[PDB]
Amino acid sequence: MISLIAALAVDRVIGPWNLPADLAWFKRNTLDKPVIMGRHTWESIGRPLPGRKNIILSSQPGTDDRVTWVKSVDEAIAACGDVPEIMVIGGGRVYEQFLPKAQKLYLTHIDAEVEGDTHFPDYEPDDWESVFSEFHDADAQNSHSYCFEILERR
Ligand SMILES: [Cl-]
Ligand SMILES: [Cl-]
Ligand SMILES: [Cl-]
Repeated sequence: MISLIAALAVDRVIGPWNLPADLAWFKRNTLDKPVIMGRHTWESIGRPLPGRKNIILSSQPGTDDRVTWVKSVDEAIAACGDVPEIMVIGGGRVYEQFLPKAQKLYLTHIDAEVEGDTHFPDYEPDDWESVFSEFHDADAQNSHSYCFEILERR
């Protein structure tokens, strides 16, 4: 099953905030699963995320034997093997091209106004069912209130 995970400020902007809570949610959901990423998230991460196979969806070749470089969506998939779930962690372009094959979304809705270049693709309500939502306040550690939600494609 293909699943997307993303943190969204208002307007579903993905790109400011300091959310340790969002990061332990991200970790708990991708640990021990393949994670499909875009070349820029790669360069911004800079090294393999531990505990996951890293597969990079890029047009030019890789320069890193530590991960899997894939030229397309179907090769992404194929590179993953026989696992119950594949996590799409981002790009905007990546999320856009995987949406149509996704069955689950894991979103962090951060109450925060921002001016960014990228958006999460628009998913359609009559298409997903919200099976989970959990609301949190800003705190000693997390600068903004946030909510965790999971949607399954109905
Ligand atoms: Cl760990
Ligand atoms: Cl949300
Ligand atoms: Cl919500």
